[PDB]
Amino acid sequence: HTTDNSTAVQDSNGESWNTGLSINKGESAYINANVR
Amino acid sequence: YYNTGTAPMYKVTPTTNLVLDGDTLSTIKAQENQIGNNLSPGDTYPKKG
Repeated sequence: HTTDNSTAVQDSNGESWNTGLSINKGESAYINANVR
Repeated sequence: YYNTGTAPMYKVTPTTNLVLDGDTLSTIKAQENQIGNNLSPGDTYPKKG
């Protein structure tokens, strides 16, 4: 008869960075014209 | 708005350019909100003060 007891304490902290870029293929830009 | 002529102007609706470096960002004609009813010679809209 063998008995073993274990107690485990874990502290895990982290952080993250995210970057995004969304485009529209139907209207990708607006144009402005200077005229006389 | 300011007036330097000899006659008054009624329903003043100016058109203005907006230029940053050499690019005209937009040209706006005044709407009902920005129209001055009276502008006597030598006066200013909105009035002084």
